[PDB]
This record gives sequence, C-alpha cells and structure tokens, in this order.
Amino acid sequence: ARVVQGSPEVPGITVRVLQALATLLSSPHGGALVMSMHRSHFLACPLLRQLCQYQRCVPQDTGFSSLFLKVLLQMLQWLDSPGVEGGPLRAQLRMLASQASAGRRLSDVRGGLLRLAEALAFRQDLEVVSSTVRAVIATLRSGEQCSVEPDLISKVLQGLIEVRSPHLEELLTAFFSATADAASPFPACKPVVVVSSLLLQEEEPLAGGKPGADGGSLEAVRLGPSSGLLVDWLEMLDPEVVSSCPDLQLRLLFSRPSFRPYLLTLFTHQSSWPTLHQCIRVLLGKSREQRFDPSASLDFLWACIHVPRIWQGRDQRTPQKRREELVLRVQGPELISLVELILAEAETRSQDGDT
Amino acid sequence: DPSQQFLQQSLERVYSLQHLDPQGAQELLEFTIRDLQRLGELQSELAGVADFSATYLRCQLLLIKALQEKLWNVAAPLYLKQSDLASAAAKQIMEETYKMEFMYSGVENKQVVIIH
Amino acid sequence: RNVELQQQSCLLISHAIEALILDPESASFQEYGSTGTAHADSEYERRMMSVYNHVLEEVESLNRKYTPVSYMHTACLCNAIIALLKVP
Amino acid sequence: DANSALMELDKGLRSGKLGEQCEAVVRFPRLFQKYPFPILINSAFLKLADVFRVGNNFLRLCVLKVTQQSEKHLEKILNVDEFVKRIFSVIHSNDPVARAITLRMLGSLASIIPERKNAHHSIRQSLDSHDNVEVEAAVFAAANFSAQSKDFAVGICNKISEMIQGLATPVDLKLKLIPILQHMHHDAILASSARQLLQQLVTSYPSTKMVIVSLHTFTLLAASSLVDTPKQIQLLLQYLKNDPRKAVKRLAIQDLKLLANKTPHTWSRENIQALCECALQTPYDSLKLGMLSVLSTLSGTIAIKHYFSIVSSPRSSDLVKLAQECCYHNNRGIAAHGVRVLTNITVSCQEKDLLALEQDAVFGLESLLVLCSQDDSPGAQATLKIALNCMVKLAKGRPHLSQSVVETLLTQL
Amino acid sequence: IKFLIRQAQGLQQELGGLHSALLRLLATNYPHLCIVDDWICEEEITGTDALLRRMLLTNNAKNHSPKQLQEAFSAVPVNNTQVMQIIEHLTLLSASELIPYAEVLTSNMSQLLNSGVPRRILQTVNKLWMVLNTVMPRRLWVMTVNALQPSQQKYTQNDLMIDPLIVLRCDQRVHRCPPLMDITLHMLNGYLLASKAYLSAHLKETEQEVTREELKNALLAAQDSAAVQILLEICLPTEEEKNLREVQCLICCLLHQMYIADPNIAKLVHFQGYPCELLPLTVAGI
Repeated sequence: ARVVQGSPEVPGITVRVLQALATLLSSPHGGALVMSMHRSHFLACPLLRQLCQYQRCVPQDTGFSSLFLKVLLQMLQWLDSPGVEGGPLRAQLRMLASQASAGRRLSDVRGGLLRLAEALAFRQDLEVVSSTVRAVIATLRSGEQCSVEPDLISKVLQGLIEVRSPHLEELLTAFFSATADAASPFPACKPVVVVSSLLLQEEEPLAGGKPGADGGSLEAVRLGPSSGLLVDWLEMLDPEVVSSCPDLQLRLLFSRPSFRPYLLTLFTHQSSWPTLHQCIRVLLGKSREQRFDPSASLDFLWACIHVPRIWQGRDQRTPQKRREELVLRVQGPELISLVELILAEAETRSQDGDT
Repeated sequence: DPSQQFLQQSLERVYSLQHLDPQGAQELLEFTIRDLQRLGELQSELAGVADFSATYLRCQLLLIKALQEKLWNVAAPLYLKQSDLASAAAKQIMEETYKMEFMYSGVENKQVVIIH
Repeated sequence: RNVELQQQSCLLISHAIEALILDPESASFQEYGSTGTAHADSEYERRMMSVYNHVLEEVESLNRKYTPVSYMHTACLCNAIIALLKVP
Repeated sequence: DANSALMELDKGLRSGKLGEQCEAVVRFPRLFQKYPFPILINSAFLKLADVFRVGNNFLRLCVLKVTQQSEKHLEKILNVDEFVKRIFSVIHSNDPVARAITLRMLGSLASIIPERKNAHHSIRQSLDSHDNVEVEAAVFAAANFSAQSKDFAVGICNKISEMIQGLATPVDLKLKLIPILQHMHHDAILASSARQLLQQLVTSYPSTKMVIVSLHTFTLLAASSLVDTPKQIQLLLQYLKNDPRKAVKRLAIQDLKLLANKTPHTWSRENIQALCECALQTPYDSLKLGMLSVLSTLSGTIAIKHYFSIVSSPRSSDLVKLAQECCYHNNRGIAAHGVRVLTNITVSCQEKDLLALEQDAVFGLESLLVLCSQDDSPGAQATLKIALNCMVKLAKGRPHLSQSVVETLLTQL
Repeated sequence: IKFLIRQAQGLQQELGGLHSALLRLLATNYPHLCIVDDWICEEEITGTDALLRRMLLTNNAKNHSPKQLQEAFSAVPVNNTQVMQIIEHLTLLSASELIPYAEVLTSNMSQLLNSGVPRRILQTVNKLWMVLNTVMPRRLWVMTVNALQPSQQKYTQNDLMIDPLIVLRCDQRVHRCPPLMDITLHMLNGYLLASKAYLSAHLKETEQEVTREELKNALLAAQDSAAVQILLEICLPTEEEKNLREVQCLICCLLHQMYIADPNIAKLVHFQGYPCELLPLTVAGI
C-alpha cells in the first residue's frame, strides 16, 4: 500500500489523529525487518513519497509540521533517520534524506518564526550529524580553520573542527609545524567544544615537535581554563620534564605561572640523577640576567636534598646534634652565586619587612 | 555569619512555599526539618533558635499530615479508628506547644502569641 | 485496607439497622462529611465505596418518613444486603 | 563453657610456633560473637594486646585484622588505659613497618579513644617522615581520627595545607593526602578554611588526577557541612561549562548527581538554568545523557515548583526546549531521560500553556515504545522499564490521559 | 593459594573455622607467602582514592591489549611516550584484570635498564609488579628471575628454592637502577624463606638423626649470611665510580628486616667480618 503513502502523508501532515500511529507502526515494522535483514523494502518508498510531497508544497507542509503538529513530525523524522543509520547498505537513501532535510531547513528558516526550531532544532541536529563527511585536504583545512577563527563564526568553526577530526582519524600525513600553533592558540582563546579532541588528534599522529609546540603554547598563551589540559599533555607526551629543549623548559620552570608547583614537583620526583645534577649546575651557574626565579630555584634546591628516596631507610627524627650526616658539595663560584641570589631575592621586601 | 544567614534563608523559603500541593508541602517541611536539626547539631551558639524553629515546623507538619488523613474521605458513621492518626496528632502538637513555650529561655510576646 | 473495608461494611449494616429501625430521632446524625473522593486504590474498593454511598443516601432520606413499624424499612435493608453481596 | 573456651585459645597463644599463634589470634571474632559477655570481651582484648606488643610482626597483622573486624564489640571494654598502653608501646620501635601497623591499629580505635592527645601527637609526628609504608598508614589513622574528634582536625587541616604547599612529598602521596579534608565538617570555621584552601589548590595543581580527587572530596565536604552548598554548586557548574577534560566533566556530573539526590530544594533557579544551557551547548552524547539524568532527578523533587515559581512564559523557559528536543533525540537513553522530565513536569506543575506539552509527551511515549519494542538488549529493556514507569506515573497522576495511553499500549501489544 | 586466602580473609563471617585452619597451614608450610610487607600493601588506605580514580578513568580505555602493549614496547626506545600512556592506564586496573599482562611486562624487562628511560616508567612498572605480587607471587618470581638473567637457562621454582643466590646472578646494570633493585630484594627475601621451608620438608621426607637436623640449621645460617654478604658487596662502590645512595638505602632496609627477624645472623655476619669501608654506612643505615 506504498502508493497511498504520499496521500496519507498529506492527510497525516494536515490532520491524522489516528493514521499517524498506523504510519509509525508500519515504519517500525520495516525498521525491525531491516534489523533482522528480512528484505524490508518499504522505507525507501516512504522516503520517496515524503520527498515528492515536500517538493509539491514545501511551505504548507513545513508550516503545518513546525506550527501545528510537532510531535508527529518529530517522531516520523526520528524513525526515518534511525532507519538510514541502521541501513548502512550503500546509503542509497542518504542523498535523498540530505536533500529533503536541506529543503525543509530552507523552507523553515523563513516559515518558522514563532515556533523557533521546535522541531527544526531536531532537523538541524540530524543534518549536522549526517553531514560528517571526510575531508581530503588535511593541510589546507588548518588554514581554513585559522581564517574562520579571525572571522569568528561559531557554526563554521564547529563544522571545520568536526571535518578536521575525521581527517586526523584518517590515514596520517605530514602535518605542518607553523600554522598548528596559531590554530591551537585561536581554538583555545575561542570556546572550542571539540578542543580536547582536536588536540589529541593533532598530537597523536603529528609530524613535528610535540613537546616544543606544547611548551611554546603554554609559555606564551595566558589561557586560564585549558591550562590544566595543556599541563597534562606536556607531562604525558614528554615523560621527562626537560627532554628536548632545555632552554625553553628552564624558562618555563623558572622566570623573572599559576601551575608552576605541579611541574616543579614532577621535575623533582621524575628526573634522572644526571639531569638533576646538570640542572643544579646550570641553574646556580653565574648569570647576570637573573633568568631564574630565586624563590622557585631555592625551594627546588632545598627539596632536592630531602627527596625521601635518599633517606628512605635510615633512622629518623632522632639525630645526634654534632653528627652532620649528609650535605651537597658545591664549588666556589657556585656558592658565591647562590649567596648572591638568595640575598638579591631577600632584597625584594615589597611588603614583608625587615623582620 | 553564614550559618545564621542560611537559617534565615531556609526559614523564609519554607514561609514562601505555601501555594502548592500538600504532598509537596510535607516533603518540603521534612527536608527543612532535618536540615535545621543538622544545623543545630553542627553549631552550638545557634542550638537554641535552630531547635526552636525545628519544633515549630514539626508542629506544622504534624497538623498538615493529620489534616490530609484518609478519615475525611469516609462518612461520619463509618469512622472506625485505627486510621485516625489525628487523635494522637492533637496530643503531640499540644505537648510540643507546651515544650516550646516553657523549656526555651528567651521568648517574646510575639512568639508567645504565635504559640498560643 | 481490605479488612478495614469489611469492617466498614459490617458497621454500616449495624448503623443502618440502628438508625432506621431503632430510635431514629435519637441518632439524628447527618452524614455531613467529605464523601466519594476518588482516592481508592482498587476497583473493588471503589465499588464498595459506591455501595456505601448508595445505602447512606437512601437511609438519610428514609429516616423519618414512616413509623418504626418498618413498613418499607425492610425493603431498604434487603436492598442493602443484596448490594453488599453483589460485589463478590 | 564461656570461661573454658577462652583458656583453650590461651594455651594456643602460648604455643611456640607462629603457626598455632596465628591460628589462635584469628579465631577470636568467632568467640566474641558467640559470647558477647563484657567480662570475656575485656579478658580477650587484654591477651590480644599483649601478644601484639610482643609479636613476630605478623601476629601484629593478624591482630590488626581482628580489630578491624570486631569493631562493634570495642566500646564494651572496661579497661582502656592498660590496653592502649600495650598497643601504643610499639610506636617507638625503630622498625618502619612496626610503626605502620600500630598507626593502623590506633586508627581503628578512634571510637574508644577519640581524645587521646598522645595518640594525636604521635600520628601528627609520623605523618611527616621518609618511610612510605608508614606515611601511607599515618594518613589512614589521621583520616580516621579526623571524624571522631575536633581538636585533632583543627591541627591537621593546617598541617595538611602546609605539607601540600611545600614541594615535598611525591604526587602519588599528595593524592592520598587530600581526601582527609572530607572530615572538616566539625565546625563552620573548619569548613570555611578548607574551602579557602580548595580555591587555591585546584588552580595550583590543574592536573586531572588531582582535580578528580579534590572536587569529589570537597563536594562530599559541602554535603556534610550544609552551609555553603549554593557556593559548591556554582563552582561545579563553572567547571562543567568550561574545563574541556571529558573526565572532569563526567566527575562534575557524577557529583552534581549526589548533590541533587541529597538536597534538592536548595537548588536555585539560575542554577538549573545554567545547567540546562550547558546541556544544550555540549555536542557530546554521553555528557548530554549525564546532564539529562541529573535534570530528571531534580524534576521529581520540589525543585521544579521553585523553577516554575513566578516572582517569562514556561514556553520561554529553556528547560522546556531541552526536554522537547531530547524527547526525540536519536539515542534511546537520552530519549528516555527526556520523557522523564516531561512526565514529571506535566504531572507536578499545571500551568495554562503547558497543556500542549501533555500531547507532546503522550505522543513521544509511543515513539519510545516502538523504538524499544524489538531491540532486546539490556539497555533497551532498562529504557523500556523507565518509559513504562513514566507512563504509569502520568496516568495515575492525571486520569485525563489514561484512555489515551491505554489504547496506544494495546496497539503496541 | 594467595588469591584464595585473601578472599577468605575478606570474608570471615561465613567460613567458621576454615579461615583459621587455612591460615595456619599457609603460615606453617608456605612461609614465603606470609611476608608482612606483602599483606600490608594490600590494605592500602581507606582513602578510596584508587576506587574513585578507577570508577571515573577506566571508561572505555580504547581497548588496550597485551599485544598492543607488546607492539609499542618492541619499539619503546623509538617511542617512549606511547609506553608511558599505556602503563598509565594499566595502573588503574584491579588486581585481577592485570594478570593477562604478566608476561608482557615481566618477560621484556631487559631493555628497561637501558639508559635514557625516565624513571617514571620504572616506578610505574615497580608499582604494577607489586600489585601482581599481591596476587600471584609463585609464577611471578620465576618469570622475573628468568627475565632478569644476564645477557640463558630457564630457572624453575624448585630450582630457585634450592639455591636462591641465583637471584643475585643478574645483569650488573641492575645494581645501579633503584626501582628494579627493590624487586630483586623482594624476590631474595621471599626465596630465602622458601628455601628454609623446602629443606625442612625435604629432610622429613627423606628420613625414611640429629646430625641431619643441625646440618640443615648450619646450612641455613650460612645461606642467610652469604646472602647478606653479597648484598654488602653490592653496596661497595665499584672502581668506575672511583643512585648508589638509593641502592644502599634499600639494602639497608632489607638488612634491617633480616636482623630483626633473627639475631644469630647479626652474630655470624660479624664473626665473618666484612669490608670495613662499609662500617660508616651500615652503622647509621641499619
């Protein structure tokens, strides 16, 4: 009885009262048959009938659906869309569904004002979900997203991010190491709902220096909320705190931020002894630029000796006063620099006072 | 004084929420009563006022629960007790009025007239 | 609730016989209370409550019409019994 | 036989081998729950304490278990100072594992010695050492006392603040350390100090591990100390909106669920509004499911009446739009948790404009029914159960729609 | 046996005397399982930190598999962050779900010793190894020993219980990597007790008189003493030095536990005497 589908659809579109239930049951029967693989060739006929009806009078049907009968329209649309999702066999009806959705959205954008996307919201959600095409560039998409970011279009940015994510999930390619920083800074500054997914994708199969990019972004951008995500990435993708770019790493740890102590504790309890010794020597080394924050540096020095791994077993909190057990040998000029730096930061006295 | 401010907030919320079904009223009063008891235990300087208002709200809840009894939905001659909880509700509420009037130390004429 | 309902039926027959056959003026009590509110939890209870209301509305009307000689009072009692037994 | 059964274990405890000694030590809870007589309980614990004080460092573990098993019987001990002396006399032993066992045992005795200053001091001392296997036990004992005493918690909270903000102690132990701040509910000043500590700790350690631990601990704190719940909820909502970590968002949901389950009425209107806005913004189905579960839980309780309290049409209210869209969203779970809120609002709040929402709901119900008709998956039947429960609630609350729903259900039969 | 006895410890109300009898039999015949450092680590905390962390971080961990970890691990030097990420999600798993990964970790512990790996990998592997120790020690010890033999027989459990010093015949690079020295000492302390039990059972078996018993006792005394002696030899610096501070501290803890366990070892190690360059260390360490 597929022939009467178009006629009942118009009767259903205007007023059905009961025929809507029969139509839904028929469609559910076809969906169940398809799930069982029982050659249920009825959905396509309903889809074609719906497309023909929409082409006949898009405005009248759109108005009736989005103003009078929202429930029935939403139910039918949901049933149809799940049918397409289940029937991944060649997605023949996919093009028809996309065209019908586009036409309905075009009609509704003008016909529906008081009923602001009561069901057009579901229609738009279905369109967005279905439009997850696979990008084929993966190199100019980054530039497109960067251009959009200056344009500041929310929907465009969301679509571009969604497309790029499928591109990254696709076969890996040679990612550029120049525009990636700009894209990440802009996606961070703007509210990027898919920022975490984009970062994970771009960092997993990346043809460039992930630690360098992350360090530069963290050091430069004063991004508040995502800073935690950046810190976790920095730690995990760089198992050693100071691995690739010691200059930038030390600039980050010590300076003339907000999350500094976490990184610093990780450095204290996750650094090879040679790396730590070299860090001590370079940090306490003579430097007239005051390139190391003396407070952080001195706290780190004081923590190094008391790292519990070193006293892990000797008798505790019962020491002989004269007996000095352990110290840290240092050099002449290094000692001079140490004393000079401690005195220099002591001379801050912004508010603390002489006492 | 966040504690005292919160106490006033809860009391005024209960005051305000009276235009709604008795079913919801019972639950609101129960939530706020256990709230007030918890706050009274937590603090010590508010232990008086907290418990005083708690007993008051409990009195009101008992009255409402008595009024919403199934007894009123059956004819007069069919009264058969074993369900008319209002019988004990009256004694409990009166005893609570006595308790609140006398046990607590600082009481004003306004509060006394409320209780009476 | 079922047991309470059976007790209510028994007490109903007692009240009917006492207020209709015995001194009716002594009883002189009006069924002035909320009645018939659809709060019952089972069709059985609903049907019993309907029967009770029918019996009360008959007996209140028939309180003073005749003398205690029980001219038609027997009819009211019999109809109440039949109704009470009707719901199985 | 009650006295005889004791000496039969006594001779075993007197046996030479740790085999029989261990067998005896782990045999007591049986005798206790067999004979709860206080005299016998006290006699038993005296010998347990002695064998603990002079033990092979495994009899001590067995006795620690006995204490952790028979806790209800502890209060009925007539002689406490002797017992506690025996147990505490092995905290000065130089063995870093014998200190850890004893700190655990003390932690297991907070119920009967909650004010002992010497025990408090010894725990606060062992809390800052170099032996991991004893620091990880001092943490436990400290968390145990911080619940059954106050003057101990006041000192601890300061100790912990300092000892977190010192760059010492590895992150692994810093994780174990934070939860102690649950039991700061003794006083309003304690709660305020702990909250002030949080506001800095979260920003100072924006990891994922630390955030996951801290937010849950202090939502528990806000639940316990019912004076700052309005403040806690808005912080949770801000982190729900902003932080991109999927894990942090999921914790936010699983925490707001607890707060909405304990104290629903306190939820203001703008709180629900912001939660609904966040639920709208997200593109992620799992997070949307989470927010909708929270909203369904709120809807049943009194919060809905406050939300629709006047001194903006209900149609203008965003909650309605979210409910309607999720009522038809593809996912079965989201659809179910949507229809829940719709049914709850329709049954509870009765405004003039909402009547169309009655039709909307009733018609969505058959869509859910047909969707779940033939799935035959555990989640499918869970959603179906929820849907039918919503149907029953709607019908009973409103007899008007009973005839409508019944005929549909029959047609799906 | 270890798994079941832990389960029984957990459930005590039901099993009336079975728990007591089982624990006696364990402690009497299998002393290399009743080592307090093993059972104490089970109690962890009551902080629920692990539980809450797991409940919210396991989710769907992109279906990590032993073969997946093996793939990443075969090229770990080329990519270390991949290994870090995999084991980081491994740590959260419960004591049971980890068993399928026993071979992957233990079998391939050689190249971990290679210079360059940040010690976080080693610390996490040590933690995982302890978790697995709390579940299945018997198999695990043999796997670890045969994986840490120098670069190759396949020692058996019965073999090691005869001559436990086989534990110390390991890659000399082990003596300068703290996290793995810990595991080696754990195995050594376990297998010395195991050897005691094995000899005690063997003599009773073969009895089908005192001379044999005090021969057993003398052998055990000398065996413990020799273990201590090689351990001190480890503490001695090698000429190349002319990390070691952490290694000496761990050996100090182990020696302390042995000394408390038995005095005669203290009286014997000293009557043998040991290189006196070590006195300034031990006198304070122990």
